[PDB]
Amino acid sequence: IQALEKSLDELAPLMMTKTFNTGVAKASVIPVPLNKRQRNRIAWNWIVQSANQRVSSDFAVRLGEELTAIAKGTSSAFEKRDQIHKTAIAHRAYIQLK
Amino acid sequence: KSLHKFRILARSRYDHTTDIFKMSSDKFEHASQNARYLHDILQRLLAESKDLTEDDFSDVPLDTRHTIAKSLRKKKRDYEFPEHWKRPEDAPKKKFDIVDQLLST
Amino acid sequence: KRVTPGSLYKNWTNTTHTAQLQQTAVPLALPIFNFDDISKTLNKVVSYSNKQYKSLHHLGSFKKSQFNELFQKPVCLVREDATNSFLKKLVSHPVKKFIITGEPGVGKTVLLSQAHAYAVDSKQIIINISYPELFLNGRNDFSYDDDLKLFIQPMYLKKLIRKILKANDPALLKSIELSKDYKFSNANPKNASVKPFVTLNKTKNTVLDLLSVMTHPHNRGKLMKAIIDELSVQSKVPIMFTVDNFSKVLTTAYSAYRNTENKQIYSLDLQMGKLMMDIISGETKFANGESSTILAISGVDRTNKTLPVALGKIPVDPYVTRYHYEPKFVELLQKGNVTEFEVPKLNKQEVNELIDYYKQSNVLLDKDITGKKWENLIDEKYFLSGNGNPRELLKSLVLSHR
Amino acid sequence: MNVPKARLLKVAELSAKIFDQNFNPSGIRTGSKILNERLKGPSVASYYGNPDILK
Amino acid sequence: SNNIKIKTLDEFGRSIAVGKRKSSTAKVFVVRGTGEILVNGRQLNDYFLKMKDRESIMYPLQVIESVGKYNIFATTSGGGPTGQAESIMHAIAKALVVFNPLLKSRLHKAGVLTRDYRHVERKK
Amino acid sequence: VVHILGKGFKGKEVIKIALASKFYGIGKTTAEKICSKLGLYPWMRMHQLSEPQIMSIASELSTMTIEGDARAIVKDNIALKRKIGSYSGMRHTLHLPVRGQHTRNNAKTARKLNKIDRR
Amino acid sequence: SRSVWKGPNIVPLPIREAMTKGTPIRTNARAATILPQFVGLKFQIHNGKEYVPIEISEDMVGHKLGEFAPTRKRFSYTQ
Amino acid sequence: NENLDFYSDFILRTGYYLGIPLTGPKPLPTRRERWTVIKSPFVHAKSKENFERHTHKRLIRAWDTNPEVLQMLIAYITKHSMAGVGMKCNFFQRSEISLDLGSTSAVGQKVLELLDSPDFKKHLEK
RNA sequence: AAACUCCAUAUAUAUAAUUUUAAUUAUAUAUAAUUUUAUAUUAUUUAUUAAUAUAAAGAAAGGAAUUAAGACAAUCAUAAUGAUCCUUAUAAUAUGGGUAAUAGACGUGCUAUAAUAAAAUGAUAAUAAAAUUAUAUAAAAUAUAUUUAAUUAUAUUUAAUUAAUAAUAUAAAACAUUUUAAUUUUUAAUAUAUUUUUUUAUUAUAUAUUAAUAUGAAUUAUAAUCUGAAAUUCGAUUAUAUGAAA
Ligand SMILES: Nc1ncnc2c1ncn2[C@@H]1O[C@H](COP(=O)(O)OP(=O)(O)OP(=O)(O)O)[C@@H](O)[C@H]1O
Ligand SMILES: [K+]
Ligand SMILES: [K+]
Ligand SMILES: [K+]
Ligand SMILES: [K+]
Ligand SMILES: [K+]
Ligand SMILES: [K+]
Ligand SMILES: [K+]
Ligand SMILES: [K+]
Ligand SMILES: [Mg+2]
Ligand SMILES: [Mg+2]
Ligand SMILES: [Mg+2]
Ligand SMILES: [Mg+2]
Ligand SMILES: [Mg+2]
Ligand SMILES: [Mg+2]
Ligand SMILES: [Mg+2]
Ligand SMILES: [Mg+2]
Ligand SMILES: [Mg+2]
Ligand SMILES: [Mg+2]
Ligand SMILES: [Mg+2]
Repeated sequence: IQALEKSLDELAPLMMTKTFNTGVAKASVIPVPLNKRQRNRIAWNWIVQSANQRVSSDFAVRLGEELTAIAKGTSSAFEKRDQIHKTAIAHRAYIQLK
Repeated sequence: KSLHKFRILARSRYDHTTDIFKMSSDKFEHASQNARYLHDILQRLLAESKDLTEDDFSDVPLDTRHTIAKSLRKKKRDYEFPEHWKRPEDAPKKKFDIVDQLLST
Repeated sequence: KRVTPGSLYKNWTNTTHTAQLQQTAVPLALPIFNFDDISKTLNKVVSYSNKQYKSLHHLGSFKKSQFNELFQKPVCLVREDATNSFLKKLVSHPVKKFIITGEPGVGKTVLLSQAHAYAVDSKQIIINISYPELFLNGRNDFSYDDDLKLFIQPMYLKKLIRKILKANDPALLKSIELSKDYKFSNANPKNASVKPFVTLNKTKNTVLDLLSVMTHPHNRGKLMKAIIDELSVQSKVPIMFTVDNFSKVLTTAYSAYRNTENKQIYSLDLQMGKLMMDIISGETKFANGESSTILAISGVDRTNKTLPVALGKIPVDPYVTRYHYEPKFVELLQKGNVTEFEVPKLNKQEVNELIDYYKQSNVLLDKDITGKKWENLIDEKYFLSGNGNPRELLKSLVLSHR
Repeated sequence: MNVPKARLLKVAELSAKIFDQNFNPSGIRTGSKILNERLKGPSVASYYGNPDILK
Repeated sequence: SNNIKIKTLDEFGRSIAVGKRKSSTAKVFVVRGTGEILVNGRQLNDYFLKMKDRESIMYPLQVIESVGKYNIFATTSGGGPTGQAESIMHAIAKALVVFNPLLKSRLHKAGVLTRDYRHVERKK
Repeated sequence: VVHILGKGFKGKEVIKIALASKFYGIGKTTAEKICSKLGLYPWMRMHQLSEPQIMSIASELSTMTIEGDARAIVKDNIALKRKIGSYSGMRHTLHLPVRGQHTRNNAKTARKLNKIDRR
Repeated sequence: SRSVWKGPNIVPLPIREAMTKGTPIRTNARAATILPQFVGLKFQIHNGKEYVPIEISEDMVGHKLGEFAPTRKRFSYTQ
Repeated sequence: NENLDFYSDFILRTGYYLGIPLTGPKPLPTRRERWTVIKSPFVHAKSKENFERHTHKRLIRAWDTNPEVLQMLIAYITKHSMAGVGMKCNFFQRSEISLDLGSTSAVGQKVLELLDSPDFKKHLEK
């Protein structure tokens, strides 16, 4: 359980850029903060997608293997997190702050 | 022996659990007619049960399958509080009330 | 291929059983199981001896879904009300025919494994039928033997005979000299084309030689009848015949096999069924007076009126359909004077001992060790396990992440 | 189930006789159901009410 | 005047309370004991197969840290496993207040003394 | 690959299931009787069969109405309907449902398989 | 499909005259079951509008008269 | 329920003076009948009016009374019954096993007549 | 309008000789909340304040119905009134047919396209609610399909109950075990093991194949059954065989 919570806290992105249809002109890509429940959903879906690429017929076995690899450092979903954080760093000025 | 033959011949009309033999008839148009009909059948069943000269049906065991089917359709709450769990020493003890003790004299 | 040499490809129950996940377990030093010194191990968690582990693995005493992979090797709590009580009756009772009962997961298989451990220590020959479903499900070959008038199952018999040879001490088997001469057809791929038959002369060859005879599948039923007869006539070594999941036999009167008329074959028309019920009923008498027959039921099998009636727990109801009451099995069980030993549930002190061992094995979650008082944990786990069920106790500790 | 069928048939026949029931051991279709179905004519023919009303 | 009479243990030291959840009902008998529980005369692991249902029943006793101090004889009818398990949970909490009325506030704060009102609603 | 009467079977295939899958006119119940008659145990697979046993299956299969013979019986019963001029025969000729199904919608399979020379 | 144990759906028809005179039997009893006696006789079977002339063969016994007098015209679209 | 309860109370008063031990009125489970009437829209708007009918039930039991007195009770309460109340009475009479003097269908008759008519006798001839 | 009122929920009293038993219930009456209080913080119209959090008390958390106008729609095959037209026919009855036709198109459903999911089995019988039964609900048993039996379908027979009583009716999923094509991830033969319902080694275990299997169940052949006077156009069910699209 502690391993699961640590993996979810390291894999989930802190922020995510969202397109807001503000104005008749082009929508704005503004970074938005994420709560812990929203962060866990993003990380869990990544884990499930990674798990379903494994060979076992049983979802529990594939999920177990995926969670073990993430607890040992190896995961392909850390790239997804880095790409979500790169976009947000680029659009840091687009934030409103009021 | 005659009681066993009576219960065998009643078939689904006998409930071993309750020991009740119940038969109803509404074949005729008047209740009096139907009452006699059931009475006559009772005498016939008793006469056959008390005539053990040819067959007594002692080898044949009582069949309760009809009663079992009925029991499965009613909920059975057959569990009671364990006796070794009772703690009579924890029950509230009546207190002494002088007023009630004095109002009785 | 999609499957690599080390990929976990099976389902969860088979992966836990077969994936060798105990390798990472921490080695603990526990006392060893010895009934002759039970006073020093009573109410304590013990491991088996090296001689006992080898025999019990070949007998199939340890099964899947027993959380054995949590520990370096399977362990057992020596209990006073279950282990010590049963083993004392086994040493004292004159009949020595028992059937182990109890609620699902109460520890009936573990008790049988402790009886196998006792037999290994006490120089006995153990014949175990771990999974009777293997000879009743119709998933191995069958053939009719005219001389035996029974349906023999060569594939199953080959596995069973090897288990009797690899699980029992060779010295004990060699001590039993043969009482009759036997001739079988030779299937040894070395001299089969040179020697048509292999002869086993009496007083010269032993039951160890008989258990190593390589014969053709059609003559393997006659080899199983010789082995049993030789072990039932000798009086030197006690024979412990055991059958786990015996409830499957009682509730599956007709196997999946069909004869040439597309009629399902009665289980007593199979040699395995006939042999099993001959030892239980008393037809096959063993000369040695310490020979026993320990049967155990399993909660994975359906229940019906057969076993309760055979044990005297309920009256005989003649109008029960044969699918829920087999009068022939009741007669056989009552002819053998089989007695019931119900495995009791664990008490709170026994739960404390098991949870104290689990803490030392590092199998307990951090929510049950940090911020929780030891007495609270024992009370909670005794309540969540149904007041003693060993299997529900383990699940509440290692398989309840809510 | 162990009770011989002959014995159970003797009980059925005698029981049927006492209770004035039709004993058809063979199972041939006899039409007895038709002879026992209740007559629904009176109820059906009163659907629209009593015709002898004051007018 | 008021309509409330102080609740007290019966002649055998048992606290009797009723609980309801969905369509299920539960009548529990709580007495001082060693943590033995019976549901409709059957073992807890037999009647309730889901460990989450078992944990729901134990929660009120876990709040007052008295899991090993009482014997519970629970009788339940109606609804399904979840309704019955939580109806037993509600009834144990209401029966525990007689043994120590000072713990009612802690039971209320944990949420075990509140009758769950949710039931199947005919679509409107 | 095991070949019985021309049909090819993968080694792992269960005999009772394979026979009812590749042979026209043989279903689950019929396949089990053939295996029971030949002494094949319920879950025996094709690769286990010997050549004497493969010939025994072909013998028992050749004493049954299967493949062309069975298909001819269906084609001849359908032809008889057309010959007598029955309503059902016309439906078979028109490639329309023959069992009372509505045709305002659906009826695609009947328009695909219903024919006097039914496969 | 009428249960075989009930027997054929026998209807009142003038078969004697058609067997001694050879006259066609005009009928609206489309449910009638073609009995083995009918073989060889000529029937005029109503289809809702007209009476279709049909002679009974031995391959028609067991069927019903209505089966040989179609009641609808073949469909066609104004392509 | 209103007339049902009022009339039930009157029965208890009548029985008392007649010397009949009576218990009740015991309330039995109310039966609910329901009917839904789709209205003209049937557009999934307020397009289904609901209706219901409740049958209220009460059981009054009589004990240790002679048949004649029991009939007087039923006669009196029948004479002074209330609107919209129905009454079913089950009488239980304990009797001896053997009594003195005790306590063909239309279809069958017509079948015999039909099987004797010439349209049937003309075939039964063997 | 709202209040009010009813329902639900909690509680109290009454009723039941607790075998019409579910008293863990039934249904009459009454009570309860449109909750209440202290404290800190942030705002305020700063006071006897809102938004907040904290603490305390409480079972308390959800619904229902509800005015009159105004503007507009529907034939109502869901009731009328008049006018208008038919009056040997545009009225009435019977037999049969049609409303079920089939190129294309559209709406709404059902079953599927496999492994977080399908199939078997689970008898001292895991666990419901709401209804129905005098123009009836049909138990158990026996017989046949059909095999030891069970299961499913029908027949034979018609127990009890016109009902808090008996019947429809042992709820199902759940849960456990077993099985499951694609998948050489399998199976088998030997040997091997301190994984034995299993491991390992060596041999064979087909190719075909972007693909339809032990998925799927359309279509169709034959036989039998159910309701009815009658099942042809044009009904339902079962068995054997067929096994499409996806
Ligand atoms: N004495 C014991 N010491 C340690 N563990 C035990 C003991 N008895 C039982 N267990 C554990 O309890 C669980 C169930 O044990 P076991 O398989 O023997 O039960 P069972 O009653 O035979 O089960 P089933 O009814 O499924 O056949 C296993 O995890 C087992 O290790
Ligand atoms: K086929
Ligand atoms: K049509
Ligand atoms: K359509
Ligand atoms: K009661
Ligand atoms: K029509
Ligand atoms: K599936
Ligand atoms: K039910
Ligand atoms: K038809
Ligand atoms: Mg009757
Ligand atoms: Mg039944
Ligand atoms: Mg009932
Ligand atoms: Mg076991
Ligand atoms: Mg229409
Ligand atoms: Mg039940
Ligand atoms: Mg029946
Ligand atoms: Mg069940
Ligand atoms: Mg199921
Ligand atoms: Mg395709
Ligand atoms: Mg299929």
